[PDB]
Amino acid sequence: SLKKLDYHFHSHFSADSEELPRKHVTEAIAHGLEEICFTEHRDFYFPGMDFSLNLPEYFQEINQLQAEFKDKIKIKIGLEMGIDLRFKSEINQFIDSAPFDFVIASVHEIGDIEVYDGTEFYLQKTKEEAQREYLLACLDVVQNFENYNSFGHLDYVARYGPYTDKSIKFAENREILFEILRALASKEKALEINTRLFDDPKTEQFYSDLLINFKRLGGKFITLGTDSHIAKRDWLSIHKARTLIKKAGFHELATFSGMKIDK
Ligand SMILES: [Zn+2]
Ligand SMILES: [Zn+2]
Ligand SMILES: [Zn+2]
Repeated sequence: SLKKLDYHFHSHFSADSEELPRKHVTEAIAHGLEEICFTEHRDFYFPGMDFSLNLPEYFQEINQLQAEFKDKIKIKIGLEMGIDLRFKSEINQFIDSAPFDFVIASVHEIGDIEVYDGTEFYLQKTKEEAQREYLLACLDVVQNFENYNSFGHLDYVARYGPYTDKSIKFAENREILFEILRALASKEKALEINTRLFDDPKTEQFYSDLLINFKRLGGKFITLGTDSHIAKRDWLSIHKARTLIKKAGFHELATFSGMKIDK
């Protein structure tokens, strides 16, 4: 069976969450999770809003929780790193500055335009064009950046936009997704299954296709996370994602210590 875990979530150390770190831990324990990894935001030069991370306070707090809850759950100290290749040196210096257990590489902005509801990003742009641009940026990251463990939310672009149906389809993006998935597999990176939109069957379909094609292209490593910014989680969405990962033929989820996969 897949280990019960959450490898993508945010607490008050992230600029867009107010959650108490301890509440994530107690919720995790209450739902039988064996392991969790905090993955707070750092995004360099993010447009319109600071996404900085106080490393001394973050590490001190999670280290305290690790000790407090040692007998009950395994806690890892990770990072969701927004990638922009213009800032590669700053990004690598940041990752290498503290003993992170796990790093997610994510695309949150492209060309100083945030990928979010209401921004320039979706304005006078078809959904298909927004998807094309988003995935091109993801490929750019996978081809040119190495200092991470798992690739975050490939469906991020489907969270937003003026469209009534914001869903992303694998087939409409096949060529670029094959390139991304083949490169992740070749470089021994994990694919994140992100449950944020899993209450929508169209999200399940997209990730089903991602999983099947990743495996066909040599993919081995899968991480699972909620992107929850509060402790209270949608547990049905987590169950759906786990069921899907199993159906696709993956028998384990990847966990990391000091940015090295646990074996
Ligand atoms: Zn956030
Ligand atoms: Zn993200
Ligand atoms: Zn996140």
